[PDB]
Amino acid sequence: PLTLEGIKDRVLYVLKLYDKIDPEKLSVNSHFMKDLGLDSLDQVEIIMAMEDEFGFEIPDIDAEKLMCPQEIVDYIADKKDV
Amino acid sequence: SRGEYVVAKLDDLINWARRSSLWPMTFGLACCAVEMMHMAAPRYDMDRFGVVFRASPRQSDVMIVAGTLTNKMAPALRKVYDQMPEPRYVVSMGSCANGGGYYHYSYSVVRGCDRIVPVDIYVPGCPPTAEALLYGILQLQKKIKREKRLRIWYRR
Amino acid sequence: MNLMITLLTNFTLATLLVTIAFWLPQLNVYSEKTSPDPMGSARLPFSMKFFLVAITFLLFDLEIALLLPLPWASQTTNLNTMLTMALLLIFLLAVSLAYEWTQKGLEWTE
Amino acid sequence: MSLVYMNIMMAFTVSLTGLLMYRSHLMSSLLCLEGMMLSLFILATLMILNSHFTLASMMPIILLVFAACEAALGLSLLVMVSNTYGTDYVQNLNLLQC
Amino acid sequence: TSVKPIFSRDMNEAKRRVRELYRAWYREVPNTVHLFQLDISVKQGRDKVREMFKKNAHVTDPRVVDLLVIKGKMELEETINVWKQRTHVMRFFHETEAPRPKDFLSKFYVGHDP
Ligand SMILES: C=C(C)[C@H]1Cc2c(ccc3c2O[C@@H]2COc4cc(OC)c(OC)cc4[C@@H]2C3=O)O1
Ligand code: SF4
Repeated sequence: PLTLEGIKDRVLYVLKLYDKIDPEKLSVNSHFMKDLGLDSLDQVEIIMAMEDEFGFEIPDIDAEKLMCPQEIVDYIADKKDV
Repeated sequence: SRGEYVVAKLDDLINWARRSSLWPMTFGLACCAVEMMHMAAPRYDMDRFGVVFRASPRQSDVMIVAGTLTNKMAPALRKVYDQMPEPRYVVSMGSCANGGGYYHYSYSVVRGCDRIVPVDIYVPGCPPTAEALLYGILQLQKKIKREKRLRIWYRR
Repeated sequence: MNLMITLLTNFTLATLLVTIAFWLPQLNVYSEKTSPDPMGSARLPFSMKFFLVAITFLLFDLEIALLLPLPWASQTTNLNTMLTMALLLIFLLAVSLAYEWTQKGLEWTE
Repeated sequence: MSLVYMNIMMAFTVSLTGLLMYRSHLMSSLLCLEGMMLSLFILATLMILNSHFTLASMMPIILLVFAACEAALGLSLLVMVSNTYGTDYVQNLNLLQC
Repeated sequence: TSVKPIFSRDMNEAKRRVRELYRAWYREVPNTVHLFQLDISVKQGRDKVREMFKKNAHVTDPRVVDLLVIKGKMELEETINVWKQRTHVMRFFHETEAPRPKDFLSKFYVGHDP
């Protein structure tokens, strides 16, 4: 929450705690639907795990457009300072 | 022998105390509760048999299922029955509590409260009269009169 | 001494009947049951008004504690002073009740 | 001197050390304060009766009345604290550190 | 074919309302396991919520999924408010119901239902 690299590593740590994802194919630009092969509800509970760890609410309209960890860390960085 | 005569007289004593101090809960459900009120009314008068209505089910001795049991209230009935200390008794009053009654084929009716609670006396009617409900209570008193608890405790 | 014997006997009879009530029907084994309320699980909210009527009881009980030696104080040789202070203490209990009245303290448990 | 006075003073100092060492609760602090008052009541009564000093027989009633009003004041302060924080825990009462 | 909508103009706003209902159920599962003191876990309850949401995953009508959202919110409010008992929550977990014969041969063995 202080530095951008810690926020990116914490995004990846929330994702690697999420046991459905294969951690081998996980990257920063990995796509949930076609690379990770995840359902939509899997992405929704990923967003709620991001709120469980990062502690700020995300509306539904700008959580549907977050299809990679890079978009998630860009949305976190846009709602914070870094 | 001596010990068997002792446990026989103690069985008669405790069964006398249990049959002559029945405390039912004031738990009505439907039309049968009106005739159960008439069995509390001055003519038939449960109170002269040692039979008083109590509001909390903790100080109650017999659960009179007087009325139709629905699906929405069957866990409430089972929880009320589970709040009773033992020995507790169940009297099923009327046709809907007995087997489902006039609403037997309904989507929302439990087809007899004996699917839920262990019924000891099945009092039949629609509603059974206050004289008939008091007959069922007297038959429950005869049933408690012939329980053999300490005889079986001695002979087990 | 006789008071202590009577207290001990009454306390002994109470504890004896409680022992009979918690161990003679607990000779039963009956059945291993589980047993799995208006408020369900939430915390009991504090009532300011029940606490205020308890404090009003405590303060009037202290005023009673001042009033209790009056049947002995009627025997005094300073009777004008005693009647003055007795009427003044009952008057102060009445003025405490009047201030509890007019400032809405006796409301919804009046 | 008299042996029972040692016990009443030691009960006063035990209730003191209970008050002078908080654990968690503020009600326990009020109970230690009123245990101090209780020991003071007993000790005053034993002195005033052993002296046959008649006029001070009204003094323990005055001690009891004034310190019960003091206890009611403290209970009201506790009630306002527990209305603010939900509990009467003393670790909630540290906003005046800064 | 021009009908009157319920809340959603098209399927995108419909999927938005479905997604917010799923967020509410996902947040509500651990509180439901605690305050009903269930013998299930949180992951198992969330898998049942996922199973009940994926049971209706094929509807492409806005009005039908709006009514599914409305009924899911009724289930939700009856779960948040303590109105259901333990039984009304455990009816989603058909535990006393024995697992039925699945293939052809076992249903042939046990009876006449296809
Ligand atoms: C307490 C005594 C002496 C009488 C009155 C009484 C009973 C037994 C049961 C009940 C009861 O009265 C209460 C209040 O009135 C009705 C009226 C009802 O219907 C008109 C009704 O239907 C289920 C239920 C009830 C209560 C009920 O369960 O015995
Ligand atoms: S058995 Fe009949 S008369 Fe009796 S409560 Fe049921 S519906 Fe009413």
